[PDB]
Amino acid sequence: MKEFYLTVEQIGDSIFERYIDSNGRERTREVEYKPSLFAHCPESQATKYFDIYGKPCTRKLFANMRDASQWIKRMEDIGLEALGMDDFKLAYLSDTYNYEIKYDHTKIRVANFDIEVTSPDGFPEPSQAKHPIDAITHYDSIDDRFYVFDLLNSPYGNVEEWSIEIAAKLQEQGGDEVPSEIIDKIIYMPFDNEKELLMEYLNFWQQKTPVILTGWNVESFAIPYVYNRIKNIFGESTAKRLSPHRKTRVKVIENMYGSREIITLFGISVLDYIDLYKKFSFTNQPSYSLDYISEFELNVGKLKYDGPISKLRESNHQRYISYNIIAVYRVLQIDAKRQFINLSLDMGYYAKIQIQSVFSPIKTWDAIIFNSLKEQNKVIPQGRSHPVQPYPGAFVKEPIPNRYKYVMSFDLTSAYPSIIRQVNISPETIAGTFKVAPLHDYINAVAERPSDVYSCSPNGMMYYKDRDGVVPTEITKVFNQRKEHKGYMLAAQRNGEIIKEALHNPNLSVDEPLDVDYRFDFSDEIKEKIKKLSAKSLNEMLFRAQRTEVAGMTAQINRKALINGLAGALGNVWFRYYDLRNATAITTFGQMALQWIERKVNEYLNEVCGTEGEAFVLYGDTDSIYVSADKIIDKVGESKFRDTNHWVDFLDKFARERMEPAIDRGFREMCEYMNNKQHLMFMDREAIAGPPLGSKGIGGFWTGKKRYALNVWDMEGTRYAEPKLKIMGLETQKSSTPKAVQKALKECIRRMLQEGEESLQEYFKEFEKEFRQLNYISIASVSSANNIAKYDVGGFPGPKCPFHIRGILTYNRAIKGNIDAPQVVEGEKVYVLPLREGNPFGDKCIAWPSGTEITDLIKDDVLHWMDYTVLLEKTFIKPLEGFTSAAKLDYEKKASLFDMF
DNA sequence: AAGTAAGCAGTCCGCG
DNA sequence: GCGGACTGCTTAC
Ligand SMILES: Nc1nc2c(ncn2[C@H]2C[C@H](O)[C@@H](COP(=O)(O)OP(=O)(O)OP(=O)(O)O)O2)c(=O)[nH]1
Ligand SMILES: [Ca+2]
Ligand SMILES: [Ca+2]
Ligand SMILES: [Ca+2]
Ligand SMILES: [Ca+2]
Ligand SMILES: [Ca+2]
Repeated sequence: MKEFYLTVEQIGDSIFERYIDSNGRERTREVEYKPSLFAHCPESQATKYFDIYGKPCTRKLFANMRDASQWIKRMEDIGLEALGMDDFKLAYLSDTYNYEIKYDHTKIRVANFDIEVTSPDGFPEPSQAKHPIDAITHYDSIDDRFYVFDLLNSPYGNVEEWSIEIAAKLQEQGGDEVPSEIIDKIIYMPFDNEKELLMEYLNFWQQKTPVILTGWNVESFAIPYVYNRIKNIFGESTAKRLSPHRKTRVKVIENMYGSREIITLFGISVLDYIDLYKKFSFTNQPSYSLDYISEFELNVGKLKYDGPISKLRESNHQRYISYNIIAVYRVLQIDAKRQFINLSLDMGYYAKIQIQSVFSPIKTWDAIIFNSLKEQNKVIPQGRSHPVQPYPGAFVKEPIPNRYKYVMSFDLTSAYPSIIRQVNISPETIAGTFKVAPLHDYINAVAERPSDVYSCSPNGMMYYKDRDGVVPTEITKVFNQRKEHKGYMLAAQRNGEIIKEALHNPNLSVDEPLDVDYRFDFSDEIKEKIKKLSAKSLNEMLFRAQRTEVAGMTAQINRKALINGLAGALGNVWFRYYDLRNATAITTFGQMALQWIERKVNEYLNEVCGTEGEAFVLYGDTDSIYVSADKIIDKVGESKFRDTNHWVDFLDKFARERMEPAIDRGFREMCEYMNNKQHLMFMDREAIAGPPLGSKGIGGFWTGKKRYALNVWDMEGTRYAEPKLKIMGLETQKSSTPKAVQKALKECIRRMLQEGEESLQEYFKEFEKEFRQLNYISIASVSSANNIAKYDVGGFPGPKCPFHIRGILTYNRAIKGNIDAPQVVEGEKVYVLPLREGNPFGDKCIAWPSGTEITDLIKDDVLHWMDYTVLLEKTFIKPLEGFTSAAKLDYEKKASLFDMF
């Protein structure tokens, strides 16, 4: 097999590499890598190396990496560009793997671990590590085993061994319900003392040294805790055995609020699953406890135990250990679904970076572009410092607030990356500038044509047309991968809808789910067998389809994020190819494109309706348009349609056969106007939206920019079994809005769009009457809590103190004295509730850590003093008033003449 | 980490 | 009470 790296490090003048050799074995080597860098040289000097602008360079081979780094410094002293890849490990990887890496994940040791630390005096700080580690569960992907290290004797209590027999039993048998499918995979090791446990853990670690190291909060908790505990007991040399090269750095993570310590383990790639989830999931959660996320992702119930965690080991060691094991398994289950480790490996190996570098789009693109240029013997420019400067972004149309009955939406496929490719925007393709007219003059095609030679953006920039830049070349490659996975995702989605339909008529039989590939549209034969399946088999198939869709979603949306990150990186001062001329060329072209096409669509539709000056485009944001289809439906007449699906078909056909070709003609003209390299503006239909045929539903409404709701029947070619709401920006979509309130607001919107005013009024009346019964957590607001200290003045709110910060201070006074009450963590999220006048907490609100029940000593008082009136007005009535006034609808029945009977 | 546009909650204080 | 200037937070792209 082809060799591939596992990890790479620079340690002084050596590269330390762990890799998989041609026989599939893991090896480690130390290489005295001699790096090269480059200087510009005279034209007369024959060379094969040129910079991205075609200027000749001479290669400088250094005796070692320190000599190279020192040369960079002196070149700065002289004031001359030191060219080439200054991150020597990236150059090493490029030299050593000069081919597209094919990796075999089965050979990569992925370790998932979690530790337990009993602490009677509050949160056990990892920098101090003053308490024994009393449990470690460490799952190894190569062994497929959960290794459990269990401390039986501690100053905080001596306990009996954990029983695998009890662990397996149902909770109704007094057991722990450790999943039957992992029971046989547990290797249990009890220990008489902590020193023995830790020495054995280190020997185990030496034998089975993680390449990828993950778990939940491992970077901020488990890793530094383990490192520091071993350090305290045994000394530094022993703690450094966590690194395969015995090298560690105590690194600081800091922005503007504070600072925390992480331990860099050289020769390991730490991918903390909480950080993976935050970067790759495209959710924003009210809480990031593993309990919370596991429930959301897997629909598993929280791990329930009596009493505080600080007393769980002594009261119920059995459950304490079982929950440690289950916690490790839950992360594996989340990854089986989301496939973020697979994603990281794919992207890391593609770019030829340390795998942990996938968290940095800048590093990722730097490596991609370097490898691409190196292929042509081209030499990358030196990174420079730039002052941060603001620059313009997208255009967003101001909508008229209203209901909108029939709506069709369109938007550009991968807008910013397509603009880069179309215009040929790249550091080395800049050809010059032209005299810019106001943007509206381009939008209306009255400005002079910018260039008869070069490809232009309306910001004044011109680009070469003879050859693609490296940015367009490399962005195209990742775009094509994105396109492939999105195809699989959408096929799985369509397949899901087929199954949902068949579930209306399940057969009474005993049968099996079909063995199919959900990434491909079901054939006619498959569809026929589906119509004969039992509900049990159909539900299992639906589960499998939806898992396939999620896998496709992960693969596609993160590749989209990477390519959109390249467009953004051009406006990031840390990027090697930072250039506000290019960043603004993209965004300004985007503004033109949207407004140009708005004009064209209006012109087209006014022509097919025989009107003049009518605005068919009601809204647009960045690269999208929303077209009112009322007049199209009305031209045939509502009564001519058999059912909802009939007019949906008709609008789909109209969009595809009339609108899209007209859109395409408009964009081809724009391409010629800007003299662009290649027409790549592909604005395809997104949504077909409207009320159910014959109903009083309003179909949709806008309240303002980035705030709307549509009742959708078809989304990018997926025809839903049941209509689905597309809601953007409204409170139903915000993590800050109480859970029960999102739900209730969503139902109000459903009723408005699908059923109408009377239905809305009926629901509102019920919600208002019943809502006081809702669980306090379900009606609490949520906020991030930054800068708690700044606004704290002797335990009381300082000037300008934000409402949620006020609530935290209230909480802090109420739990003062307690070492054991949960502390609010700076930068984490809190639940927030308003408090009625004259409450014993002495302020108008209280906040506590999100994802948790408020501590028992104050819980009863919070419940008693919760201000339900304020909560309802602020989170429910105020937003609902906004939705209904925009939609010209009343949520409460107004008096009428009929009342007099 | 370090793409911009833009919405709403809340504080502070003016607005005769 | 609403509105602007402002901070804070959170979305839509
Ligand atoms: N830097 C950055 N830019 C973004 C992000 N989301 C959207 N944009 C910019 C770049 C996009 O091309 C543009 C249009 O946004 P869309 O959400 O419609 O995405 P795009 O058109 O790229 O992909 P699509 O094919 O519509 O799924 O807005 C983001 O998360 N980061
Ligand atoms: Ca735990
Ligand atoms: Ca788009
Ligand atoms: Ca599309
Ligand atoms: Ca059937
Ligand atoms: Ca869009």
